[PDB]
Formats: sequence, structure tokens, C-alpha cells
Amino acid sequence: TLEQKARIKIDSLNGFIAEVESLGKDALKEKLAVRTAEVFLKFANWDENNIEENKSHFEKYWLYKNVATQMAQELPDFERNDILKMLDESIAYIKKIKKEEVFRAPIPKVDWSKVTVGQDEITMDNNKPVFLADYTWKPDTPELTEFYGELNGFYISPYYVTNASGKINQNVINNLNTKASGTPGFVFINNKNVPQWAIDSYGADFTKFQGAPFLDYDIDHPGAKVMMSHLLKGTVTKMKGKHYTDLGYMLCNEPRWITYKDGTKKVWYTSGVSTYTLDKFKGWLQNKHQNIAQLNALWHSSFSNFEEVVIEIPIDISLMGTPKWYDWVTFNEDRVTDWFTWMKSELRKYDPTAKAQLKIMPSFFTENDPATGIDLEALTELSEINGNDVAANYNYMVKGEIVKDEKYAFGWKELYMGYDFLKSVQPNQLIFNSESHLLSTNNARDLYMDPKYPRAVYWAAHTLGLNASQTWYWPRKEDGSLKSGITGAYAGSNNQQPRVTNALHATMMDLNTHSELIMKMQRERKPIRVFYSKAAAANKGSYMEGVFEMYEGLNFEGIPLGFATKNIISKQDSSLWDVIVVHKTEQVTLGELNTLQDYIDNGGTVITDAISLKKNEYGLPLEGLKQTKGKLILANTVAQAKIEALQILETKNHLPKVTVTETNAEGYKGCTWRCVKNEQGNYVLSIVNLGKTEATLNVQLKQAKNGTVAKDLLNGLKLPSQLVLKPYDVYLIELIDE
Repeated sequence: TLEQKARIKIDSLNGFIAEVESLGKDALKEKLAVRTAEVFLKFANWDENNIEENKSHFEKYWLYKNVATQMAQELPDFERNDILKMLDESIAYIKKIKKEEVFRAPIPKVDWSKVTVGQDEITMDNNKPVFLADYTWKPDTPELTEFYGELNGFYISPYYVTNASGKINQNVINNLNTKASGTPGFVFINNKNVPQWAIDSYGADFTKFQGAPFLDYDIDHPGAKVMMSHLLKGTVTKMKGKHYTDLGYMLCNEPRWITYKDGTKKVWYTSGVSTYTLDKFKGWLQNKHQNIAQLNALWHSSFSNFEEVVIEIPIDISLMGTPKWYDWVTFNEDRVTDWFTWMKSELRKYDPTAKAQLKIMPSFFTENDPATGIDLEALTELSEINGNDVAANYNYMVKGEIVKDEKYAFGWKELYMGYDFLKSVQPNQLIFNSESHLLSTNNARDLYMDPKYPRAVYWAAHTLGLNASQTWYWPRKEDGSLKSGITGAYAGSNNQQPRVTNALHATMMDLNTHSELIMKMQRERKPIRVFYSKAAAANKGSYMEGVFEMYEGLNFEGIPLGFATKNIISKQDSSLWDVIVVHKTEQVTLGELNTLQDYIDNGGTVITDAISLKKNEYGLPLEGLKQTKGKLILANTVAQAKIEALQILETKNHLPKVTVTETNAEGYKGCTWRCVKNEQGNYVLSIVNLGKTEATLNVQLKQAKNGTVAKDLLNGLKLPSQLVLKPYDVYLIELIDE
């Protein structure tokens, strides 16, 4: 039987591990293989005995609905055979280790008990930087914490305020009194299960208006603060300085305040707003317009004063582009930011050192979701840790079928644009993906997913700033059964994927081995900033297609990309970059325009196309920019702006000191790369093939005295002049002058 073969493989592998370590080499990756094999052998025996439960889970996901029986029946032998391939791959490699056909540096073993969470790095002893990985709901057992992480945490919810005097649930106080510091983790603030006293006191209106589906109450109702203050006051002083606050206080799980309509189509999570919200909107309208006639001309309204302003919320999406749509969506962003400005300062009263963060989805930003109320920049400014749960799309499920990315190996835009924006707003802060959806999500899933994919995307995520991650997800219990509450997200995901799970932590050991090189790419200057306007975004649903168009054209030059905004220019040192590129940003506020002028007035360079920067948020004409002491370069096409932008770096001497030229059968580059200098002063490249076909790379130094010879840092060999990259392939190489 397959399991009997597998235990034979395990026996041979363990034997090889022992021999290699006796010769003084490191076999920690292969030890991860064996454990992953043991664990999933257990998973598969439970599957075999629970076809009916597994069939019901496969019925919950549309891709597998019609073959649920088939999938549940075949799952145990899928997992077992995946385990065999895993053991074979490891057995072969540990023989190359034994025979010295490869040289792999000892992998550091991350003891979570001996790691320190800094401002922009996590480090273990010896001050070696490290990167942390765990899973959502993984069991806390020795079997799993040895390789799959030891993330700590604490969970609070307004349901713990048991009366209106602010008494906290006693079993929670007992737990908080006896829970030790423990390993590093984060505080989860639930915003559901409003307690009965709040309902009784504040009435039906208190929960009629929601930040659905993860906040169940009216953030603008005065009771909202009374309730949240009670919870924070009664628990947080017990948490101050505990290691389970090291990765912050998560103020909200996937926040959003969706407030638009679409005729008779169902808009998920949308809500109206209370009288309290309209009262703040009126105040906001007073500050924005000054007098009612100005608002009335833009709204085509005829209010006599601001107290008489009326707006229908949810506001229909057909109004997008109108002044009234801009005012609502912008105010909605601001009022949500106000709630978290309040929530943070209340938190600080009880833990003055608290690091705020949110589990924000950056896809609202990269996909330009309408009327969400989420100002990604403004909530990231208020955070000490760059929280998020960004995703990537191995595929796209359309109407219950798999569709692949039309252009690349997988959908990476959300990760690269997302994290580059996070690291432009908070360049000196850690990234903590507290519910990583790089493996699977609502519309991305494949039981048979190629194990090269988790490697590429987690490697990519870490070059971009990722420092710690809780990966979605590990719903399996200790004995291999499943937690109750299994939804459609389960079928096909990582708890049915031995080699996908193996790849993840095996890629983490590569990342940790060479973590100093990764931190150099995370800290690298970002000389080119693509401009982003919330005003353009509010007005044009398709706005982020033109933005990605510019970003995409720049993202394969060995340069880490960044963004610029009004606040980034107003608040940060312009010497941190060389040029700002504007592309297809047709509407901006006057504050945005003048800040871009201030940047040129003080010696900066702006590349823009002719169509941008000439209408305001209401569609009224703006003067655009002028060249003064700095420079203004006009360039309509992505190709021209790319030529102009790279020249500015050339002048300022900020181009990579390495060139990479790529052949592929696609007509565009798909190998994205990074270049930094190591301690011996040799240049090191990280390369990921994002393209859907094989790429040949000619890599050369710029000042080579003898030549350019590349060495594989992962396995210690010299590589051929023409590097070949299959889709998803990952290279970490050092360039030598020979």
C-alpha cells in the first residue's frame, strides 16, 4: 500500500539525515519533509474514514460541487501519493548533500522563544534577522510547533463586557491574570457579538448600521465608544508588555463600510448610515464647501443651509463621477479613519506602548473597490506595524470553473502594488500578514496546485517587506479531523496539500538562511514613485488599471517600486526618491496638485502625461504643473515615461550596477528581480519568473574587469551563462568578476 511505501521512504530518509549530520552537514529541510509526511499520513487515514464529511465540504465549493463524491473518495490516495513525491524529492537532495554535489548552508532553526520583534525587523540571537510563519487556527502541539510556527495571541470581543457598568467576563479576567507572556503574537479585537446591555440601552438603531461583515455596530453612535472603551479599559492594562502583543493590537478584522447600491443587484455587506453619521457628514460638508450655494451648484441641489442636507445612503453606483459621489465616498473614508484614530488613542490609555495595526485587505486599493470607506494610506499611517491580509491568485474561479491569469503565471499585482504602497507609506515598519491569502482565497483554489507556486509567492512577498505571516489556514485538529464550522473555503486548501505545505516552510528556511540579503532588499531605497490619488480613485472605477499599467512597465528593471501621494510628499524627505511618475490620473484635489508643485519648486522631477492633473475632484479645470527650479517632463505612453524615468536615475547614478536581459515567447518581461550588495561587496540578485513561459536571462555586471560568473547561493554551485527560468522559478545568485 501507498502508506506502507511511504514509511519505507521515511526510514530511508531518516537514515540519510543521520549520516549527513554525522558528516557535519545540515539536514533540517529534510527533517521538515519527514514531519510533513508523518502529519499528512495521519490526515489521509482520517480522510479515508470520513468520506461523508469530506464529501459535504467539497459540495460547499462550486468548482468541486459536482464531483464532491469523487474528490472525497480520491483525496486519501492523492495526499499519500503527494507524500511519496515529497519523500523522493528530499531523498534525492539529501544524497546530493551527502555526495557534496551541492553545498547548502546550515539553516537557522527559529526558536520562537528566542526572537525579538523590532521596528522594521524580527531577530533571533546573534541579532540574525528572521521571518516568522504560522497558520490561522493551527493546533498548539509539539508536533506542529516544531516546524509550523508558534504564534501567540489573545482574543477580546465586546461580548465580554457583561454589564453596562463595564464588568468584564470573569473567565476572561482569570485567563488574562494567569496567561504568561509566552511566544510573540498579536491581540485580536473582535467587533461582533454586541452585548445585550448595549442592545437594551441603545436600541435597534445601534446595530442597524454596520461595517459588515466584521463590525456589527454604528461607529458613529456614542454608545460605540462607551462599549469599546469598557472592553479596552477592562482588559488591556493586563496585556501591557506581554509577548502576545509583540505583533500589535489588531483593531479590526478586514474592515470595510460598504455604502453603495447597484439598482436591483445585490451588493454584499452594504449598509446605510445613522443620523450620527449624517451629522458628521454635514460638518464635513461645511468645511469642504464653506457655503451652501457651492454645494448646491455641484450637487444640483437646493438646500437652504447645511442642516437640511439630505443624501440617500447606500448611494447608487451610477452617481460615480459626480460631486455628490465624491463627497460621500471621501467623507466615508475620513469618518472610518476617525473611528480608528479614536480606537487607537483609547487603547493607548491602557497600554501606552501599544502597536496598532489592522487586518486590511489591500485589494480594495489595488482593485479600486467602490465606496469602502477604507483609506489604506491613512490607516497605515496610524499603525506601528503594517498589518494586512493580502492575497495572490494561483488561478481565478469564474462561475465555478478554473481560469488562469491571461498574462502571467499568477496574479501578483495585488501583492506587489499592495506591499509597495504599504512600504511607501511606512517605509521603516514591519509587514505582518495576519491572514495570508497567498495560497487560497474566495476565488483561487486548486487541490493539485503546483508546489513551485507557494515558493515563488512567499519568496516574492518577503523581498517586498513581508516579515511575519499567519497563513490561511489550518482548520485540522490534532488527530486530523476538522474544526466545526467548515465553509466552502476549505476544499482544495493547504490542509489537503502535503507538498504545498512543505514548500512554504522549506522556502522560509531559504529566506531565513539568507535573511541579511532579504533585509537589504526590504530596506532598499525606492527611487521611482508612481503617483496615486484618492480623488482620481473615487471618480473613475477603472482608475487602478491605468496605474498598474505604469507600475507594470517599470517593475522588471531591478528597481523596487514605490508610490507617491499628497501625504508622502508633504511628510517625507524628497531625497528618498528621484522622480514621481503620473499616469492616467485625470482628477486630483488642489492640495494634491500644489503638493506636486511644491515638490518641483524644491528641486524635484515629475514625469506626467498630458491628460493628468488638470481637473479637480469635481471635474473643474486645474492649471496642471509648471517647471520651476525642479523639472517637469511630459510623456504620454508608459514606454516614454519608462525611458524618461530610467534616465533620471541614470543621471543621479541610481540604476542597478547589473543588467539583466530576458528572452521569452511572450513579448514582455516576466522575471522580476532585485539587486543589492553583500558584505564581501559582491552583487546579489533575487529573481522570480512571474511569466507563464520559460525565460532565458543574460546577467552581466556593469564594470566587469574579467567577466560575470553567477553562483547559486541556495545550493553553492556555479551556474551557466544563460540562466533558464521556468514559470515560478526562483534564483538567489551572487555575481563574481571572473
